[PDB]
Amino acid sequence: MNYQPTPEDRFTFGLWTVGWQGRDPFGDATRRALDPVESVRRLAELGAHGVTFHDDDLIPFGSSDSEREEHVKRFRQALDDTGMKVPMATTNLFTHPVFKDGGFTANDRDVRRYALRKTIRNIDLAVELGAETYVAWGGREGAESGGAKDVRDALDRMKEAFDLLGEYVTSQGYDIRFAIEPKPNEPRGDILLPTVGHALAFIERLERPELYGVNPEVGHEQMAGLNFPHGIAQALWAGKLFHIDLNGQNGIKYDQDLRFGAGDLRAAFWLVDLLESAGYSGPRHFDFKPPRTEDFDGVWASAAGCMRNYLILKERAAAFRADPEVQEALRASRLDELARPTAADGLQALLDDRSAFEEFDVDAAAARGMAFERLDQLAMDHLLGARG
Amino acid sequence: MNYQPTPEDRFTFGLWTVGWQGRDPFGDATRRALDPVESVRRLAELGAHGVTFHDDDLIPFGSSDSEREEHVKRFRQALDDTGMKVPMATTNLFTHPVFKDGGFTANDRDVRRYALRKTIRNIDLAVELGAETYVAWGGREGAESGGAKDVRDALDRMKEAFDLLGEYVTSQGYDIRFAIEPKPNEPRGDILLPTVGHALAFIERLERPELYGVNPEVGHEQMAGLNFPHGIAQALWAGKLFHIDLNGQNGIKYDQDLRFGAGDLRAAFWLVDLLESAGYSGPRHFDFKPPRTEDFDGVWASAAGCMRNYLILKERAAAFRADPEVQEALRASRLDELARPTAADGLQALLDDRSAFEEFDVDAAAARGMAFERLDQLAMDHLLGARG
Amino acid sequence: MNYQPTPEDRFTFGLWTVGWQGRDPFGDATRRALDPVESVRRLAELGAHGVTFHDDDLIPFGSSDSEREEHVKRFRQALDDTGMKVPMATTNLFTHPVFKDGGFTANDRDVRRYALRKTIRNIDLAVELGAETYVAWGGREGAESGGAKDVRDALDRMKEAFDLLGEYVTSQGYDIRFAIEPKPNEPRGDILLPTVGHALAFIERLERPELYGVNPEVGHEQMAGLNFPHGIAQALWAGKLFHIDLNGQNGIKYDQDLRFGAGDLRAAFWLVDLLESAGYSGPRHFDFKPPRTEDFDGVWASAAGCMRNYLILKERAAAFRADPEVQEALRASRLDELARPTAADGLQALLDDRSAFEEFDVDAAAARGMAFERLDQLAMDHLLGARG
Amino acid sequence: MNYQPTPEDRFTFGLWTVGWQGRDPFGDATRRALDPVESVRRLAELGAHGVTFHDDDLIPFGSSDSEREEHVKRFRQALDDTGMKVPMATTNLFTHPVFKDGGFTANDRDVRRYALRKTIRNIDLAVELGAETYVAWGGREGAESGGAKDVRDALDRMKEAFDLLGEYVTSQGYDIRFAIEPKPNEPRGDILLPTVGHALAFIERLERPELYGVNPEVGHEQMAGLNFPHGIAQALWAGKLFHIDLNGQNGIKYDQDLRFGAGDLRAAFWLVDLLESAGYSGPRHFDFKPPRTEDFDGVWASAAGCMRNYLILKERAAAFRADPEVQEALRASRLDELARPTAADGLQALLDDRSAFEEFDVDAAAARGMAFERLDQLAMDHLLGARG
Ligand SMILES: OC[C@@H](O)[C@@H](O)[C@H](O)[C@@H](O)CO
Ligand SMILES: OC[C@@H](O)[C@@H](O)[C@H](O)[C@@H](O)CO
Ligand SMILES: OC[C@@H](O)[C@@H](O)[C@H](O)[C@@H](O)CO
Ligand SMILES: OC[C@@H](O)[C@@H](O)[C@H](O)[C@@H](O)CO
Ligand code: NI
Ligand code: NI
Ligand code: NI
Ligand code: NI
Ligand code: NI
Ligand code: NI
Ligand code: NI
Ligand code: NI
Ligand code: NI
Ligand code: NI
Ligand code: NI
Ligand code: NI
Repeated sequence: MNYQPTPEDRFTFGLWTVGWQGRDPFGDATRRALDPVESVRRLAELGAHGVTFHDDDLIPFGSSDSEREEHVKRFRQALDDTGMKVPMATTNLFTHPVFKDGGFTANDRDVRRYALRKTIRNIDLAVELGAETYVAWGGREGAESGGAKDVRDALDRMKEAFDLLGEYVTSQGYDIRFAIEPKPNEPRGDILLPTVGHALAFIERLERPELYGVNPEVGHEQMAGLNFPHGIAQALWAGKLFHIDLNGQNGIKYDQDLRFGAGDLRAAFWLVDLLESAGYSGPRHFDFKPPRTEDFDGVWASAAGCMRNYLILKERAAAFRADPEVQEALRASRLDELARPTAADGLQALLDDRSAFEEFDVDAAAARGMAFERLDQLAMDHLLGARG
Repeated sequence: MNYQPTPEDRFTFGLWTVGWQGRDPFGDATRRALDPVESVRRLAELGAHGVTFHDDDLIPFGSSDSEREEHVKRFRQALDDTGMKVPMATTNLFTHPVFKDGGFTANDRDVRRYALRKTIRNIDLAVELGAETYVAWGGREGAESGGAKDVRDALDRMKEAFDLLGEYVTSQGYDIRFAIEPKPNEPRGDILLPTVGHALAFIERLERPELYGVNPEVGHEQMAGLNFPHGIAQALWAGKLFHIDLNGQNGIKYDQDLRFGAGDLRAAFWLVDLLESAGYSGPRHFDFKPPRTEDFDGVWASAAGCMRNYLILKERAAAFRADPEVQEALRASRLDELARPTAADGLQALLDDRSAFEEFDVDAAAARGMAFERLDQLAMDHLLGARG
Repeated sequence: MNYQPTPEDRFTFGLWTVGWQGRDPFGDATRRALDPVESVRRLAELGAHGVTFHDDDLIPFGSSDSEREEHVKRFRQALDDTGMKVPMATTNLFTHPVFKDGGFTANDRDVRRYALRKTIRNIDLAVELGAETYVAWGGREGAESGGAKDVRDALDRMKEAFDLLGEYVTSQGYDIRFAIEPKPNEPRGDILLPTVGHALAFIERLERPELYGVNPEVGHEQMAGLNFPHGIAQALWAGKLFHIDLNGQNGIKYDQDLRFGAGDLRAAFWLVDLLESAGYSGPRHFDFKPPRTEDFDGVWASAAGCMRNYLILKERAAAFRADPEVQEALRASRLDELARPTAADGLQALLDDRSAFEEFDVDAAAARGMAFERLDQLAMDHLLGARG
Repeated sequence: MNYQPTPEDRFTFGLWTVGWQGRDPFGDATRRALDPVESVRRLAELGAHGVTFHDDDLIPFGSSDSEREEHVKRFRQALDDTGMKVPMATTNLFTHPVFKDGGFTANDRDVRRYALRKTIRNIDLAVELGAETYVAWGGREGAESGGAKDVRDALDRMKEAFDLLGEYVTSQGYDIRFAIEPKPNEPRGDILLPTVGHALAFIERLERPELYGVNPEVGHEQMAGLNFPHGIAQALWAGKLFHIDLNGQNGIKYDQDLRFGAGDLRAAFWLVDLLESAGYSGPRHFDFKPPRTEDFDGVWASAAGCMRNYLILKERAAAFRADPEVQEALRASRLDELARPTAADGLQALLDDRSAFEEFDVDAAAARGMAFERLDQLAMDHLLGARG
């Protein structure tokens, strides 16, 4: 009846999303560049809550300290005129040829130091604009060949970089946290910290782990054929879901960055169900690319579609959970038992419990059906709005 | 000239590998069952160091405490007669219908308790036989549909199970460590802790993390299209590579379990180079399946091939690293710089270093070629034994 | 409001689908065997139109000519009592160990001859029961290693087999056509004629091409990451879609055989839209497996779900095409122009047409947006029943 | 001992390969543009036989008929000075924004006509330069969404385009054949005629099928997880392998275009074995991209590596086939029987042959091992130069 977004929904977009000119590895741009100020105004009209940026999206690379000031001021004025917020910022450590072998893990030491300085500079700006999260996507960290990169040394350099950024943030007294964005490949043959799991594990080896979280992207985990909602559940379980990138992907292939809802629709439904059920309160950020076949009217239609699909799925997931028939099916499938401790009675009690082994009727238990197909069809009926 | 394995190479095989009867989802067995005693004798003849087992491989499910004693005694006699060792053992929590929805994370609480008791029983046996590592492969932990499993609750149950096993081991004063074996899918649609990264991250949330490591399998990470050597490098970096399963896999599809060397040959080369360079001293365990097209002579030929390929790759990786031309190429590609700290001088020094940003010549640095293709061709020449 | 199937919908199921006992490569069966007579009765109750079978599903392998007669008679009586039809039949050339290296392309000549005799025998039975289509799924035709199979010779043997079957059918004056079912892998490492394209190309080299078509399966093309609806469109374009296997698959991994609607939901929508738009009049056959987690109530629920999902998607696809707003969007995206000939005026006229090259305004044409995102969102809104 | 290529080896390179500037979807170019004349000279020095080009690689888009003449003349002079040949040419129907929705299958009719005129113009030039094959890679033919393209209409337009090109070639009396290059995806979400199979099937529906063949690329079939050598075997079987694109790819992900030999090494070995065994006499064309990490010395090293790897594999494949031990193993695995007709005796004789069914000992046949693992290890030993 009404799927109109309002800033309360916390939907955000990166400047580079709706601003993508359409240049791909086999073709030239199909759209002219958008001035960040226009993007803010257009996104505000659509019901967006805010925007995000890479340093290089806002301030052209090589800009003087004076041109830099002018670009920030214009942007700040657009934010003030629209009420749009800037909850997240990041660094571009992948476009310029100097980062061809990476930023934080480039083999060249001078490049690694430059990467850190470029990042620190943008952290100051991020804080100025009010960002609460600083994302790091090591797109160029990795290799196409085995001897080019000693991964153990690379991880030492990656840890060193993140520890220094942590030391900087704490010495300046900033209220900002970091979020690592994993991706398995593209543009490098293999990228370091390829999935949410690898990123979470790496974080536990940092000096101040409390300052780091993860920024998973639906399409990235799907490029490894992984179950996105499951990955998000593990991140939440560890208390590390600081931010999230929403989009669509059609299986294992190049990173498509389709609008949210496109790609794996059922996974989108399960993702929304999880985010809403867990009470995730961070931004619902869309990192997508309106296909190069579109003109500007098509880009705004695509962006609007991102928000619309999230809202439709939110309604359907809510109806699913509130349905008494579904609550009954969840009990029939023993989801209630899954939430109860296996042995709150303790180890010794379990060892002495003859009902757990000596007298356990394995055949009777094995004959119990899980009733998962009925439950899944109810989920399907809810998603399609076909409940009879 | 000589690629003959000896027990010093630490090559091991699971009883279920060479003993696989050939039953697959579309066909009946093509080979008769092997008596574990024959397998030990045959493997000892081939130069193997030891064997591994699931409880159910050694003692048929449902066996009485007396039949259990006889099976262990026969096995023990074969080990004594051959000098074969048993460095690792594991539990079968996947074959019996009772584990259709998992063991440690089954929705049914009584099944979870049974899973733990079955495991504890085999841990005692493992220690008796001298195993240093106890592997856990949660093959049935997961789902085919989204509502069937609440992943956060499932992870709570998985943690609970592993913590209890840790409490047991420490209360008995055993000298045994655990290793979690990840797998992304099959037999479940999606399996919990799908990759080495997810497993490493989970371990950091256990009560006694020092007791747990990972047991990665080449084919499993490859089923997610991940770079196995990179994953192993991260495990070593974290000091968690307790054991390893070697085999072959041809890309993203069902788990093939080809003999080691088959599948991705170059990845096999890089894996061996890494294991030997890092000084991994654990067993080189083969978890493979001789294809159902083979008779018994073909199974022993396949097992022998596993060891032969490891030894050939070991020689080639050693020649590669010792080659002065390669050492020169490694420096040309700046691998030496990758190993040097980015900023041992500290944060403040980096911030004040004008050569790192203000006066950094980005164009000059960007113009430096990495020389990675030459290095990779030298690696190729070494692998193929074609160095001119 | 009403998604109840009736025999008019032409929904069919293989005996081996609802009859799958749940045995997978890592576990024993979780359900007892179903008597084909019970399956027919249960499927008739659900609204099914008919069933299909492999010879070995109906007559246990090794059965005497007398036991064979009894099995057929019982089955025939169930068909008569329910009004169920048998539109398709096939041969099991994959379960028995003798077919470990294939049937029609086994390296052993005696096995190939046996494969043909086994097939011919079942063709006679198929005709007797009224089947119009005879499917061939060469599940064991292929290899795990490169030297094991010379593919050119294998294709010669595959052609030889199919030509002989064609000669048999025509000499007996039967009214039956063949349909080749492609699959890229599993149970073999690589299967011959891996996709719909390969199968269509092979057919054009047979002696009587008019007798052969294809029987694509949604999950099989998806195991190669291919777009199923596109593949079906090519089959229809060539006039070769004789039959179709419907199910669900979650990307590139083992063949899941989920119920139809599960897996890639959007692809299911586009498939139904295409089948209904093209006027496909053959059976809507479900080749799926109710997950081993289910008891018998779960299998019937899963089968019912197959039909329900098809009917829901059919309604949504129909609403999409009938929507004036959609018809308007289709014109805005120039689908009408795609259907008009590029050069009905002829080659010479095109060469002399200056508006086609010399005076063609490429920049103006390039600036036209395709309006594909708006069209796709309308499709999404229709699928979810969210049209405002 | 000597892997130096000479023009007799027929190795060719596209101008766009060694000339790739390194621009990818996330970064700017890392190398300056190469003048085609320099590329010809450098490639001739390396032992190459010839080069190939897209119209737009040789003549900048938008060039006047006079600038066009100058570019061709300079190129012609470089060919004369080096003795380099031009065996293949193709059209660029993917870079310019006008082709954003395709060339031959664009929804806009005026674009389709323009695509044909652009192609015809380059065919004339190709003939002038002596090309025997004209390749067509429909990189933009396809879609990202289901409603954007009616595939049946698209195939009608694709057929119409190719038929017109055939009519043109025959009316001009040219001695040139066409080769369709399939690719499953990238840059479009899904590309029409996604694999070698689909392309072969489509060709059989053209007016003059004898004029069309296929130009498969190793990395493209691998992006669908298909077995390249198997696909090539089917193309040869149909007498349609007119040309071939050689490169390397690491599984299912974006198109990497690694140098030949890199990626799947074993598949490269089996490919060379097949091409040399079948007597393929066309060019060995490399369609690869030297990684953006390299400077110009790295690009020439990468190109040289393509040829070197082919020559090493050629030697190893030859040694494998000539090895008496291997010839013996091939007979043990019954490859000789695979080449013998299944029933040269005819249908009736087969039906009356009791040894084929009634008296066939299935158990005895089933017990015969295929000896495939031994054969494969011999292949492995040969590839690695480790034959004892
Ligand atoms: O694949 C590109 C990646 O998703 C990128 O867009 C990051 O999200 C961004 O650079 C960090 O915010
Ligand atoms: O895919 C099967 C898995 O690899 C299994 O064989 C484990 O390795 C074993 O159960 C634990 O040791
Ligand atoms: O992957 C199994 C395949 O789908 C099989 O079930 C065929 O459809 C059947 O044997 C022919 O009808
Ligand atoms: O993926 C790009 C494709 O391989 C292209 O390079 C073609 O080969 C060429 O355009 C035709 O010759
Ligand atoms: Ni992304
Ligand atoms: Ni992405
Ligand atoms: Ni992102
Ligand atoms: Ni395994
Ligand atoms: Ni495995
Ligand atoms: Ni394993
Ligand atoms: Ni199937
Ligand atoms: Ni299937
Ligand atoms: Ni099927
Ligand atoms: Ni290509
Ligand atoms: Ni390519
Ligand atoms: Ni190509």
